[PDB]
Amino acid sequence: GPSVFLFPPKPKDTLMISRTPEVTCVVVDVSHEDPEVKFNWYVDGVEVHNAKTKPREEQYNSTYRVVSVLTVLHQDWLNGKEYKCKVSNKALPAPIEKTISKAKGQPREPQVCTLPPSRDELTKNQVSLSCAVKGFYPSDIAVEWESNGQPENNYKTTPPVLDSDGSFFLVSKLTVDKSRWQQGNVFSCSVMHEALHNHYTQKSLSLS
Amino acid sequence: GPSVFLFPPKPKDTLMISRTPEVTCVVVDVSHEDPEVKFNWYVDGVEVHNAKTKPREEQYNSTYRVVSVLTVLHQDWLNGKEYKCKVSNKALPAPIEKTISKAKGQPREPQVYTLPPSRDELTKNQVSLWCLVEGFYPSDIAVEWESNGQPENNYKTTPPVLDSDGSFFLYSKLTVDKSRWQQGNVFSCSVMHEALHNHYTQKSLSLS
Ligand SMILES: *[C@@H]1O[C@H](CO[C@@H]2O[C@@H](C)[C@@H](O)[C@@H](O)[C@@H]2O)[C@@H](O[C@@H]2O[C@H](CO)[C@@H](O[C@@H]3O[C@H](CO[C@H]4O[C@H](CO)[C@@H](O)[C@H](O)[C@@H]4O[C@@H]4O[C@H](CO)[C@@H](O[C@@H]5O[C@H](CO)[C@H](O)[C@H](O)[C@H]5O)[C@H](O)[C@H]4NC(C)=O)[C@@H](O)[C@H](O[C@H]4O[C@H](CO)[C@@H](O)[C@H](O)[C@@H]4O)[C@@H]3O)[C@H](O)[C@H]2NC(C)=O)[C@H](O)[C@H]1NC(C)=O
Ligand SMILES: *[C@@H]1O[C@H](CO[C@@H]2O[C@@H](C)[C@@H](O)[C@@H](O)[C@@H]2O)[C@@H](O[C@@H]2O[C@H](CO)[C@@H](O[C@@H]3O[C@H](CO[C@H]4O[C@H](CO)[C@@H](O)[C@H](O)[C@@H]4O[C@@H]4O[C@H](CO)[C@@H](O[C@@H]5O[C@H](CO)[C@H](O)[C@H](O)[C@H]5O)[C@H](O)[C@H]4NC(C)=O)[C@@H](O)[C@H](O[C@H]4O[C@H](CO)[C@@H](O)[C@H](O)[C@@H]4O)[C@@H]3O)[C@H](O)[C@H]2NC(C)=O)[C@H](O)[C@H]1NC(C)=O
Repeated sequence: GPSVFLFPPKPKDTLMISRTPEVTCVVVDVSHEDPEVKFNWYVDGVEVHNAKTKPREEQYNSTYRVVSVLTVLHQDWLNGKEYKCKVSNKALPAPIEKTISKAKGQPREPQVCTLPPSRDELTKNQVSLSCAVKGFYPSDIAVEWESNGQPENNYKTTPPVLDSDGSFFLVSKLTVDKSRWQQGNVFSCSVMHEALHNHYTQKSLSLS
Repeated sequence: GPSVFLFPPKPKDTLMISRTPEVTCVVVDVSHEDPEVKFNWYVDGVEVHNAKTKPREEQYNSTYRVVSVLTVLHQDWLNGKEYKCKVSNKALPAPIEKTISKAKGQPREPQVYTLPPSRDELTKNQVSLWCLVEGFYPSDIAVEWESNGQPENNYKTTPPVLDSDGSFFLYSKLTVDKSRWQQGNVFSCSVMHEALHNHYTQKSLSLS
């Protein structure tokens, strides 16, 4: 029988009005037999009609894969609406239903703090700048660095970590050339989270 | 039939000579029809005979659980020797063999940096002290906080994060009363890792 995998939007997509959050319903192991696949979509049990389904695509294992994509309204996802994908196929005993929704829990607003390099590390070639984000809930969050109007990619961010008070924290470490910090370039940590005003805050850091 | 799980020593136990590192071989789903389990232990393929096996213990699913514990020599573990557990049971077609050893790879020394709280934060009643540990390999590590020789264990530490040069980093966040910080008490981050001199370093942090 076919199997169904239901995927959520990316957090950043739900937090920025100009992005396009989508829920993706993927069906695999569709037979030659019985290649017809029907999608029904429901939001809080109410059927919706505007999903965009793709033609089936045969895989190297001689089975078909078919994807239906539902664009969601940012505020619907953030308000906890439940998205159900129902998949019908003649080779199935009964239609398969999957339902997905945003992580639950009372939201808590992240506090964001930039931390300059240790004075030990000024003799290293590069320095590490630190963006600590603490006290947030739920754990879905996006953290990004930039400078002079361009993204700075040479960073890594820890997973969210459950703190003692039940909130999450993480740290993002941006590595830059020392000269470039000496220089006095300003670096900025952008944080996107449902519990922030405008779902966005930025903190900047430069040599003092 | 039964399942076997093989667990390494704690990092701290392998790194401090006074402590006692053990490898633990756990057998679950030992049924009453076949309750007798044989453990054969090997170090680099050579059988050793000093493991201690402890009385089988009856779980709430009525099945059993038998545990053998092998004491390891610190330098054997650190030099990459392989520890093999072989579990023999009547119910089992052939004995199950599990092998474990230290995480492989060329060691790299942790760089340890303490970062004071952000000024932003001085308005709460608690402050966050950070201990940034970067550039280390393998990921086995222990990170602890103390003040005046005593454990401060009101802290949380991120998991190791694979960094863009293939080494690891993490942060440990210690939360303390603002008063303790304001009054100048000294706090210390201690790190234990195989690539450190004496497997140990400490870095302290205080207000001017
Ligand atoms: C026949 O072949 C098919 C097709 O496979 C391909 O072709 C074959 C011939 C080989 O060449 C394969 O190597 C090829 O890939 C096989 O189909 C596979 O079946 C698996 C089940 O049997 C299924 O496993 C499940 O995978 C889930 C994760 O899927 C993610 O991540 C993987 C990488 O790990 C990636 O390959 C998948 O495509 C999928 O990727 C995500 O897709 C979603 C939807 O597009 C993305 O979300 C969207 O992203 C956009 C932006 O891009 C936007 O934000 C939207 O808002 C958002 O919705 C998402 O970004 C992608 N992520 C990544 C990282 O890429 C697992 O979660 C799942 O686990 C669950 O179930 C397990 C049991 O099955 C449990 O153990 C577990 O606990 C979980 O509950 C499964 O592991 C494969 O995904 C599926 N492959 C594809 C391509 O569909 C088929 O199996 C095979 N049949 C036979 C008989 O051999
Ligand atoms: C009947 O019941 C038993 C017992 O069930 C428990 O008790 C009952 C009363 C209920 O409460 C249950 O809910 C309880 O679980 C069932 O036994 C279980 O079988 C599972 C297999 O089906 C097995 O899953 C595997 O777990 C591995 C990790 O186990 C860790 O962590 C869990 C907690 O997350 C813990 O339950 C285990 O005890 C074990 O804990 C470690 O123990 C070692 C050994 O002592 C510790 O290491 C030693 O510690 C000492 C100090 O204590 C000292 O430091 C030594 O130096 C050191 O050696 C270690 O500290 C403990 N770690 C932690 C984190 O606690 C997984 O890794 C494994 O995954 C692997 O396989 C997967 C696929 O199978 C893969 O995804 C993956 O990649 C891995 O390869 C499995 O998931 C359960 O552990 C096991 N539970 C116990 C207690 O043994 C039994 O199955 C059930 N029967 C039936 C029919 O259901």
